Amino acid sequence: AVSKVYARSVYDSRGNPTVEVELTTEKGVFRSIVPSGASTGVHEALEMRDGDKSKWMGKGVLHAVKNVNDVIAPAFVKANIDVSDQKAVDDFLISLDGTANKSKLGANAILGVSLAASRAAAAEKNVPLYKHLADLSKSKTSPYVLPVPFLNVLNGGSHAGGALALQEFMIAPTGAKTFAEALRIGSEVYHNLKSLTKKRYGASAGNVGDEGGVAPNIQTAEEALDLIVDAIKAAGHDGKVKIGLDCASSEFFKDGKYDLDFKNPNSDKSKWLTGPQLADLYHSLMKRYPIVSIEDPFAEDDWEAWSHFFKTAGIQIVADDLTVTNPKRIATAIEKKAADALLLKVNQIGTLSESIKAAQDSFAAGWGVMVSHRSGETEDTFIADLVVGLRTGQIKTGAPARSERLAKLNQLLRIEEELGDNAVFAGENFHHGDKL
Amino acid sequence: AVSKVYARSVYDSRGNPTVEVELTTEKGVFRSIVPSGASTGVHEALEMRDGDKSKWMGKGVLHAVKNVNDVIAPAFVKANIDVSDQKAVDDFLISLDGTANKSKLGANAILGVSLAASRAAAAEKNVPLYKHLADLSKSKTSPYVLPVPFLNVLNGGSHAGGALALQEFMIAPTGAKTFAEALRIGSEVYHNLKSLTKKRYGASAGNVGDEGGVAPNIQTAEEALDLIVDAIKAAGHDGKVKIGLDCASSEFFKDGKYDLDFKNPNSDKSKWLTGPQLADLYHSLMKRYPIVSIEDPFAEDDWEAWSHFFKTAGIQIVADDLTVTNPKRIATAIEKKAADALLLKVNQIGTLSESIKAAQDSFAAGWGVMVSHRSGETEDTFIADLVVGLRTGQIKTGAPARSERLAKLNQLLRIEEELGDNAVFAGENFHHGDKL
Ligand SMILES: [F-]
Ligand SMILES: [F-]
Ligand SMILES: [Mg+2]
Ligand SMILES: [Mg+2]
Repeated sequence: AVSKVYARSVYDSRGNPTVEVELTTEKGVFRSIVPSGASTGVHEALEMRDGDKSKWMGKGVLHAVKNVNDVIAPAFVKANIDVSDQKAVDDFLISLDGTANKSKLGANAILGVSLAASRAAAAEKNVPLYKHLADLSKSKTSPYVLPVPFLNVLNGGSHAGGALALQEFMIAPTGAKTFAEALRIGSEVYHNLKSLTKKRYGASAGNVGDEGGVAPNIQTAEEALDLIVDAIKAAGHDGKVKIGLDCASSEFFKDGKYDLDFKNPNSDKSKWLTGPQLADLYHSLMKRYPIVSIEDPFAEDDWEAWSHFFKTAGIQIVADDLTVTNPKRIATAIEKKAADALLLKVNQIGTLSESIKAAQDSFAAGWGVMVSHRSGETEDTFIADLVVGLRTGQIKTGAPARSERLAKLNQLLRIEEELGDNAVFAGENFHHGDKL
Repeated sequence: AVSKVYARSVYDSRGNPTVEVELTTEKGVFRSIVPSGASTGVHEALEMRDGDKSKWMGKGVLHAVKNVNDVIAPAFVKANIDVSDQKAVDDFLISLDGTANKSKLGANAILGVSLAASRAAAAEKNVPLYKHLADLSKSKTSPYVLPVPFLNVLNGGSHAGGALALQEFMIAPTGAKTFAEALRIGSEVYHNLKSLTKKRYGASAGNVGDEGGVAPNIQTAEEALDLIVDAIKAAGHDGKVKIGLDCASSEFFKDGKYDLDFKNPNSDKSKWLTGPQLADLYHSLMKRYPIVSIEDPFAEDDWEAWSHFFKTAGIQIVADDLTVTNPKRIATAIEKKAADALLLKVNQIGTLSESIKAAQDSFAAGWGVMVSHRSGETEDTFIADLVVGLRTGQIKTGAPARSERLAKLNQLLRIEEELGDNAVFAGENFHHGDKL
């Protein structure tokens, strides 16, 4: 029995405030802190800021805290809802809000009672969260699939100050044979990288980005892709490590052309490329590099470039800004075949239930699902248990640097070690981990 | 009753492995992850690496894990030691090691059973850790003193790739009237800073350092001090925020002269300054800036420059590398009056007990005590409770960025909120917080 829903403000990996919700049942205090991304696409549920320029650069969340303390809080103690009933929690919460983009109470306000309540059911069925999440989503359990961590080693978009356009160059130790091994390879590739970067580029090029990546002032893709290769060789893990891209293309989408130097700035549109020309750029890149995943190649609504691109892909296409963890918009991408992967962001939709629902819909259509963090993360380790919970096999939780990142990976070590023989690493089957 | 001491390897804020110890009593599993610094002075207890170039760049800690699992582990279940008995735990642990710099079992191996056992006593006396720590150290309790967080906003030493020599430029919101307020000011000064830096210096100068600080390629001190001022004005908190320095002078200590460009490199010794000349440098700096704390002005053994400097100080002098959290060496600094502040690093000495002892000895001599983190931190939030526990009033836990930092600050918000009227912020009495 839920006795007291409370919320307080706390800090996120980037120093901005966010919402922490403490749920108290007869079994203890369950907590959950809320992520915050900042690159984001249009169709994402709404995170409500204070807008008060005089406090926390007006990014405060004083209100959203209030939505929880004086509004949601009381309704709930009293609604005497059964926390095992994720759907019933979410549902009360959606209705409370009565809006479609959680703009009434603000998604930051809700996500939080959601997650928190999932931990309180866990404590109650007396099982680890991963198992809870396993139940909620009706996912196999024999083995659990520890995922290939897609580690963002060099950052170049909203994520870091530098001239680099594509936003994320991720390494994937899919060749590894256990989670602890993959994590060991990546750290290695990672460390090698810090060095080739501080060498070719300058002591300063070794400074990180928002997701703990290196932020060399590279310009073109090739230059950074070549940089990852070199450290992949340096490290001695050649063939065991694959690359992944996050073009975050919504961002240099203009006048119907994509600007690779959305910062030149006397950028020659004589250069701005059309959908089909970027289509060739990427093929060029794809044949020359151990590239297996490409996230948001085209902008959040350029459906034509996706479907076209997608048909001759031969690799995993991930929808971030195109589908914003919305069944609504997923439906469109399936129908239109804009892709085959769903980057899942809990805070993009606001409730546990709608997200689990985002994943089912994706799985029934043959898509894979990479569970993600945000540029602005907290010490909360929930994605760790949800990635295992959903049995997808791919998680984007950043570089092996900056602890709002490691807290997730360190959590994954603990699950693996815990499960024993009852867990298998997706490995080369990252893509179809669910039903593996 | 202690039933099973286990250890596993996990990752630190910088991606290197470290030791995680799980202690299990009849009340649950207590955990603790071990910090790791990397700048460090000579006289620090020993952190034992694997030395195996082929795994984790040979920074693995496969052994140290083994010291705990097959050696310390068994002795302990059986020694049936009363975890309320910190001293008895530590003591068994020291003796097990039989060495003076914990070089036999490695300090990373021990710290860990120590901390972990302190959390298991807490769970057992049925009180929050801060209160436990309060007991262990016989410290007042009516009010508790939340400390002024010394936030490292611009980094320039081992901590970050750039030309800057002094290692840390810290802001201190000592004017604030509560912990949550100080934390709010600093975030503000901080954010303002990210901007003046990306402006004057370049998108790249906005990338952080090891402690989440900004790493502009500044050269001189003045330039960076002026940069903090500007954001202090920008932010609108003028007079409410003080500056703190970490010269980390052991590092550019050479031929008996200090090299401000320990990277020039055709550095003119015609420039290398003697103890008394740096003495003037700092006065220059001190009269021109809201400087209240200076950590390691002189190298770890240049006792003469400390005592000399110290006499005309008029401000707080902090011993990091000079005293390496060692009563032994503190004794020397008191006698010799090399200072009046003790940067306390639990991992520098290896046991909870010797650290608490480091603090008493410091307090009895009139010194203050700033509790510190390390360049390589974890999601563990123990320093948070020890800073409150010892009632010192000053903590160095990094910038409001990168969650291995925020996990401590976010923890401090929770204590304040928790204690109610039973807590007071050291404020302007940072220095003598203990007996306030
Ligand atoms: F993303
Ligand atoms: F330090
Ligand atoms: Mg993305
Ligand atoms: Mg220091």
